[PDB]
Amino acid sequence: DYSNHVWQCDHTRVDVLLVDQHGEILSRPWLTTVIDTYSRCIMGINLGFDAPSSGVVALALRHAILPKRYGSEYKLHCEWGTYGKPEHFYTDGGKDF
DNA sequence: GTGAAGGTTCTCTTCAGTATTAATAAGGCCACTGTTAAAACGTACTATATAGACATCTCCACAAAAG
Ligand SMILES: [Mg+2]
Repeated sequence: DYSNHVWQCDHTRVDVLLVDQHGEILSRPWLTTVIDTYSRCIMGINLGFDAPSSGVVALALRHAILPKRYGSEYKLHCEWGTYGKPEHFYTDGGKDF
């Protein structure tokens, strides 16, 4: 019925091969998204090599629930003015969830 | 004494006695009981002070399903 009423979360394998800072191949990361079902903002993400795990879920949840701050190395013109807790959380059946 | 031997009386004794204060006692053998300390000595209803065979809960490690 309103914003934050149901957040939704899932993970997927990003389709970019990453590299170490020394330049050698690192297998693709996983991306986790937390999404407002009303508003349809993306509320927060976690991007990393760690497989789908409750610590990864918790890491996306932290970013989503908390206010956002980014420095000038992020050349943003907008601002990611979204925060606050969900009232419900809607997921698939993964063992992390 | 000029010395020795011998003569003589002297009374009455109805008066004196009878009372306490009394010392622990002053008996010794025998045998035979029956108390009287008090010493020696079997064993009970207890009050504890352990020592250690067991039972228990807890923490950590392995096979089945979903994305
Ligand atoms: Mg999923």
